[PDB]
Amino acid sequence: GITAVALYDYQAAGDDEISFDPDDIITNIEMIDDGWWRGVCKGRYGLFPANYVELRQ
Amino acid sequence: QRNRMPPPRPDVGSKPDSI
Repeated sequence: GITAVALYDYQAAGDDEISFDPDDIITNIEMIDDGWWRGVCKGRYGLFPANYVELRQ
Repeated sequence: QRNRMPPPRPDVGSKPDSI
């Protein structure tokens, strides 16, 4: 599976996107859009602002 | 269409456009 980590604290603009703390790491992060991502944060899926998040490996 | 670019990245050395 995939897993990302927020480089900084960001707040999702729309309901389609979720927010997550920097140190707060999450899993199942799959890239749907070349500019946007998606993953499960604390048991919830959503969109990941590529500007404030990064997929680990 | 689901095309949308992420917001700008925060910077400390950034300066305003209006002086």
